[PDB]
Amino acid sequence: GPVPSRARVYTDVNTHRPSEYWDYESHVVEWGNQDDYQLVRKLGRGKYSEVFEAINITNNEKVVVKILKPVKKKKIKREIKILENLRGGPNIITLADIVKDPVSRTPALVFEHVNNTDFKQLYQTLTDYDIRFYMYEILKALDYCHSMGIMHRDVKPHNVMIDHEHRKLRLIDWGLAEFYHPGQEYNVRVASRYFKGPELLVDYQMYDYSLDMWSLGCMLASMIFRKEPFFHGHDNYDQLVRIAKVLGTEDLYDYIDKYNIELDPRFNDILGRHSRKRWERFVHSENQHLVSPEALDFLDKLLRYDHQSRLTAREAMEHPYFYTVVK
Amino acid sequence: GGRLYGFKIHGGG
Ligand SMILES: *Cn1cc(-c2cc(C(=O)O)cc(-c3cn(C*)nn3)c2)nn1
Repeated sequence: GPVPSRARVYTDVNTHRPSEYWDYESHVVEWGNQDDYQLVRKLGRGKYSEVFEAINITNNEKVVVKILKPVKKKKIKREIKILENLRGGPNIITLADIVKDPVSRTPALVFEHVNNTDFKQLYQTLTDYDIRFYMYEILKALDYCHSMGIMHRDVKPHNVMIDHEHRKLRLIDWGLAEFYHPGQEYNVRVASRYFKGPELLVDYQMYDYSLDMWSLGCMLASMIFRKEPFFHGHDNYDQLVRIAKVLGTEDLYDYIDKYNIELDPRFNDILGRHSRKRWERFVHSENQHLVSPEALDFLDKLLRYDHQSRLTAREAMEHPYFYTVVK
Repeated sequence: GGRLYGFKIHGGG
């Protein structure tokens, strides 16, 4: 079978915590008054959520309502529990209330308002200094949620909300988030295709927090090189081929060998043979102002097949890339 | 009935 693995850091946070903390199935939800909130305008839609800009009429404060769908139920408790556990953490979206429609029974989460600005929208104009600043702010959120025994599992530009005039950032959408229990074989059908780590792609189920660090490296690559997305696969299979064409097949097969991974037969004829392409090869006139030898060293330390070899969120925070961020 | 998912629609401060 595959070689076992444990997160290098924050391994036993859930192990030494009482079941009330991580046992979301047992969480009794405290429902608020739905009559306090009124819809202002449509903010977006997903495959299980409808997001709106709203107003609390009791104080006239702006809020964001996320109406949950019945497609994926009993997964509403995991999200609610994770938001309440992370409440107050640096750059973590604030769950302000939980409400339910008395007739349709459809639940809705009421969040603190943040400017409806995704990271994607800003990167096109961000300078080297703001890429470093916001990347550090994302790392504060990831170190916090990992320290609290939680993997986000959906790190992507869409899940980062920024109010640039206040240089204020929030990590949102905790709908795919999960509690880290060392030894757990998790479902690999998580994250978004372009941000899935090699572990998901080879069906290595005993992954951990380091999955989020791969997704973060994917975002950094996209930002410093102006290539959206950085790894553009046509499916989960081709996604690993796209990674292989950059990191190289040698290190992929060393990874599979190390963890005794049973590689799907489809990969034998599509993976092929590819040498490692140096990070500098992605540098050109339009993006050279966003690249530095520190940015490259840092990127190289995130985008690694072996989940155990990637920097932890706290180790990333200490990298020379962040020396220019003046606290 | 002009309520969306139980929420009334706001118009204007
Ligand atoms: C029952 N019901 C109410 C509404 C509705 C629709 C709109 C719209 O713009 O389409 C707007 C409003 C509204 C705006 N304000 C200030 N108060 N109500 C209400 N549709 N069906």
